Amino acid sequence: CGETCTLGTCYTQGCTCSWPICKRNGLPV
Repeated sequence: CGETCTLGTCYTQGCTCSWPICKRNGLPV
């Protein structure tokens, strides 16, 4: 995802807020 949910949210849909980072299906893409 690259993005981070330091706040607890993600800007990229489909990506889960795995604080601090956003992961996608278990992948920091």
